Amino acid sequence: MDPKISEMHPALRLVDPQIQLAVTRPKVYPIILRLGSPLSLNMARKTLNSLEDKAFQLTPIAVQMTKLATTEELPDEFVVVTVK
Amino acid sequence: DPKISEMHPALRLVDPQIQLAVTPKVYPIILRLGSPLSLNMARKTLNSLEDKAFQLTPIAVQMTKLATTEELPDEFVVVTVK
Repeated sequence: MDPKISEMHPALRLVDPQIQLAVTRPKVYPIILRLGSPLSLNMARKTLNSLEDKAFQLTPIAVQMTKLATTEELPDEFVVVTVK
Repeated sequence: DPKISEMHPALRLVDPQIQLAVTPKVYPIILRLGSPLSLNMARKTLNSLEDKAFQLTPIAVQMTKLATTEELPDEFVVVTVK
């Protein structure tokens, strides 16, 4: 039990709404992280569709995150991903 | 370098019922878990003047360790946990 949402342990962060979780049920949810550890995101694509010479390219994506000031900033529905 | 089947953390494909929406392109997720991750759906079930309550419901999502690169989709995101 933490004194406020901007100061939780581990930190609570909203992920930039440019990245959300899609669930087929497809509905899109904001992601709240509980950051028990860092994580990273890479976009990947198979560039050659070829059994004998298969190639993938990856690009790291910087994930902007927001600290919340009050529980008014928590949406009505969202997912929580708890790391570590 | 090792085959898909030799890497730690293992590459896990997440149930494609759960994908990452990026801006609305949606992407299958590959997880590499140095540490455990959990996923909960949250719903505010109460908002009075006094207090808020959120119901959290675990999603135990199906994952598969990949053994061949052929199991990899044409496009996907990789989420690596430290």
